[PDB]
Amino acid sequence: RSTTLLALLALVLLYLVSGALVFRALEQPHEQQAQRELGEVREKFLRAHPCVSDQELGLLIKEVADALGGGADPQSSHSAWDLGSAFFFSITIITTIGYGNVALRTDAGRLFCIFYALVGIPLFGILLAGVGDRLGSSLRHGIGHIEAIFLKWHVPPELVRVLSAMLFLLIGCLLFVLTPTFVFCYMEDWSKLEAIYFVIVTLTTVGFGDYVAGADPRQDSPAYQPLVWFWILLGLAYFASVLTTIGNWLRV
Amino acid sequence: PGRAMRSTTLLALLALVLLYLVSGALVFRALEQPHEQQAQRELGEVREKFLRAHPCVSDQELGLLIKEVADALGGGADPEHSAWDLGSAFFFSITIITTIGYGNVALRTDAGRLFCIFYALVGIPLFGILLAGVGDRLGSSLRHGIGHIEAIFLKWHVPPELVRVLSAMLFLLIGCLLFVLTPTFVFCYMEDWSKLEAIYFVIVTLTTVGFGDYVAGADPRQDSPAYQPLVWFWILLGLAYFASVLTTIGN
Ligand SMILES: [K+]
Ligand SMILES: [K+]
Ligand SMILES: [K+]
Ligand SMILES: [K+]
Ligand SMILES: [K+]
Ligand SMILES: [K+]
Repeated sequence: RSTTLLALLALVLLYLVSGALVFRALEQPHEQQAQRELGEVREKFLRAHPCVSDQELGLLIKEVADALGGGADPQSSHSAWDLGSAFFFSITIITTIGYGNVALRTDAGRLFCIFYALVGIPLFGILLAGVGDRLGSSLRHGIGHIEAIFLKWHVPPELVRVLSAMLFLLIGCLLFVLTPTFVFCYMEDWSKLEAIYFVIVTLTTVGFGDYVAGADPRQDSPAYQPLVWFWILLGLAYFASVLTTIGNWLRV
Repeated sequence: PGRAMRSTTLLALLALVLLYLVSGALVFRALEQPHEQQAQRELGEVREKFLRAHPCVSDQELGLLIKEVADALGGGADPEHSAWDLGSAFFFSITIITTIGYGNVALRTDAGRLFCIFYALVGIPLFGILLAGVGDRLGSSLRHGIGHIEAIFLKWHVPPELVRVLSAMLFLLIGCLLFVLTPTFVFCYMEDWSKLEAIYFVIVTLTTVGFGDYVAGADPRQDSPAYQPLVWFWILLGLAYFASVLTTIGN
């Protein structure tokens, strides 16, 4: 369809512009303030210390950031490539989340990562779609036990459908969105919004990598990080099905 | 047209994926553990690199400097070009709907993070439908293509049935040339990346993994005509091509 295609494309283009302009209005003043803040501290350390060069001060500013990206001294002797984070990094590939919090450096690892991605993602894509309704229909199966008693006095079976369909969406969005946010606030000390901001960026596989729920499982997290990707696997599989079940319902 | 099949096939795949993620991790371990992180012991040794080269600065003064710049870098400081100009903000929007999400430029405003959530919840399905539109219209290009596969291609010692599997190889290749090999040769000469690093970028970009370690649109010089516009066009058309080919192969 020549008309329907361009009607959406132009709608997307205007949507891309409008999103950027709102993003510009929300982030530009915070950036300008931070740069002038760096502009102020740059002066006083050059003022108080004439022996320090204007460049030598800047080389430090780089070496502080350019080295510790990516590490901080405001993470006790943890390795960036232990069996856990490597297992995390592998999952970020096939899930296409790709946090990028840990960066590849070896060229040999980059080549293997390419072929790891080309084979892995379709392999996970089947499993994710596989478990999707495999878990989904298994959970809509349990809905039926309710619908039995939920069908007596003045109860229409036609409405029993929607009183379990939205409920299936409810407790699923409850178990896989509200619950992890309530957990991540009490495990990673993120704010109530920062947890929702993480889960949404995680489940949408945008994977900004600014927030990561599995940097390092303390020293007594019994299965926290294992529970993290377990939340990712079942969380993606569930919400992928929700994004498609609503996709066929939207075919109007 | 859906197979349940998972009563026994799922566990065969799930356990395969588990062993695949493990094998991928243990190989990733040996490939990156020797180089490892740059954390901690880099700030600590550049700290003493400063104390020795500059006597007039006390340890207490330098310590505050690091926290003063860390608070600055935690807002959008750039060591020696805005990070949220109309170009990069447009770039940042695309990274959302395309689910690539480099994260090279991070959200810091709490108000921006909320708006981004709804922008993702709505934007991705919107781009998701449009991407299908450049697969259905490309389907007409394929219907026009099936006329080509019957003629010429099977006249040699080449079977007509495998011609379907061999003529599509050319349609795959010329697109794999136009959207994979072509940008890599460009990015090596525009972003000065090595011959491998460009391929590392393209594959990660198109697969929407988006590690963000490499970005072919940080800032388009000052004389680049439409380089950055060419970049999302490479993505928007690049995502569209593989979207069609992977649905076309969906026989
Ligand atoms: K995807
Ligand atoms: K990403
Ligand atoms: K993705
Ligand atoms: K940063
Ligand atoms: K991603
Ligand atoms: K990322």
